[PDB]
Amino acid sequence: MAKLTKRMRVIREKVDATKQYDINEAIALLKELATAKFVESVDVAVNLGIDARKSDQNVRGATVLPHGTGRSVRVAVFTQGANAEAAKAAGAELVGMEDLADQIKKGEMNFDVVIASPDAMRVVGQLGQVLGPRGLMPNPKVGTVTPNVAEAVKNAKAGQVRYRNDKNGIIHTTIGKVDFDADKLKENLEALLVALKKAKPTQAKGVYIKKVSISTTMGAGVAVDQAGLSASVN
Amino acid sequence: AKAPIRARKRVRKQVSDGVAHIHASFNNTIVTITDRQGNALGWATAGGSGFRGSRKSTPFAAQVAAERCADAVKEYGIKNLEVMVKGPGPGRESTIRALNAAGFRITNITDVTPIPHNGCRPPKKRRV
RNA sequence: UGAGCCUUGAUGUGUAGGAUAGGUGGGAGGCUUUGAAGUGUGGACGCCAGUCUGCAUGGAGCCGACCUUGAAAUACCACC
Repeated sequence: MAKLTKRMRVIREKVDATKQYDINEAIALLKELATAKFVESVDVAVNLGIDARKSDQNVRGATVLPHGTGRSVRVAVFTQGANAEAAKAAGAELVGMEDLADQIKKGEMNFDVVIASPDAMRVVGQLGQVLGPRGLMPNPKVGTVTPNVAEAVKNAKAGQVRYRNDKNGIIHTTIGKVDFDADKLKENLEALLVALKKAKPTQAKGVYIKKVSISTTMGAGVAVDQAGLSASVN
Repeated sequence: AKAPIRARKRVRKQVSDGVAHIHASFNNTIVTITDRQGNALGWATAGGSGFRGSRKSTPFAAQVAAERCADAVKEYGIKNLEVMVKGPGPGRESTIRALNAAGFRITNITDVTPIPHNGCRPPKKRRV
C-alpha cells in the first residue's frame, strides 16, 4: 500500500539520507527507523530478474533459520486424521478439519501459517490461485503440504520461514525482530541466501539478483547494495 | 433494460454557434450546417428522404431535410444558429421553420442569393 | 510519437461489503497540524464523482488476528 500520511512523514523526516547502503550499515540505520509501541519485525525484499512463470523458472519453498523470530509463528493444523495431543505437543494450537476448511472458504484465516496434509489440500486449497496476503490456501511448492505434519509444525514454530514468487521474481523473507543484534540478524540473512541459491533454476545464471532492499514493519526501509557472504557483522 | 456503462465526456469542437446554408434548385433542396468561421458540421437532403418526382421539390420535403441535418450537429455541441438563403426554389420559409423547430433563434435570414451579372446559358430542355 | 526496460508513486470505484478486490510476505494495529474525513488547490482515477493523495485549516477515521460482507479481503510497511 505505502499510503502517504502524517504518521509516515515523521519517519521520513527523522532519516538522514536515502541511498543503496552496505548491508551492515543499513541494518544499524533501519533499527533507528522503527517507531511503534509493538516490537516491529524485520524482513528483506530481494527482486529476482527471473521470469517467475509457474515453478520451473521460479524460486519457491521454505528454510529453517538457525535463530527463530521473537514471534511464535502462529501455527494451525489442517488434516483429515491426526492425534490432537501429538500435533499439539509438536506445538500446534488447533488440529482439525472443519474449522480450517471453514476459514479458507470464508476468506479470512486467523492463523499466519497452516500446515496442511495432501488429504486436507484436496477438497479446499488445490484449485485456489489468487489466495491474497494472509496466505490461507495451501501450496505444494512452498512444501507446507506434507503427510509429515508434526515435523513441519515444530520447525515452523521454532524458526522456519518461507520464500515464494508472486507474479514476479520478488522474494519476501523474515530476518528477525528489531530486538536483535546485528550479527544474529546477518546469520538469519545468510541462511536465506544459500536457500535462494540452492533453489535457483539451471537457466538463471546470467544476472540473478536485480535489486535488494531491507524493511521494518510500521518503520521505513533502507535499500541495499548487496546481500553479501557473511554470517557475522564482522 | 439498463447496463453499468461508464460516463460520457467527449469533445469534437464545441462551437456553440454557427451559420447554415440553404442551396434551393428546381429538382431538390440541399441543406448544410457549418461553424461561423466556415467548416461543415453536417448536411441532409430532400432527395435522401426519397419523395422523388415533383414531390421531391416541395416546402415539406425541404423542411424534413432541414430537421435531419439540425438533429445530427448536437454532437458537435452547436447551441445557436444563423441562416444564409441561396435560391428561388421551394422551402422559402419551410426550411427555416425546420431549423427553428430544432430549437434555434433564426433572427438573421440573410438572403445572399447570387445574382450573376447575367451568367452562363441554362439548358434548352425540350426540343420544341 | 507507440512500446519495452527501470526508480518511486497510485487507481480496480463493481455485486454483497463502511468503503477502497494489481500479485502477495512481513504482520495484531499508527496518534507532527486525531493516519483521518471535508468543500477548495494540483496529481493519480471509475464498472463514476468517488477512492487514494501533496496541503492552510481540520483532531469528525481507517480498519485486522477480531466491527462485517465475501469466490480473491481490506490496518500499516514493502513490491509495484
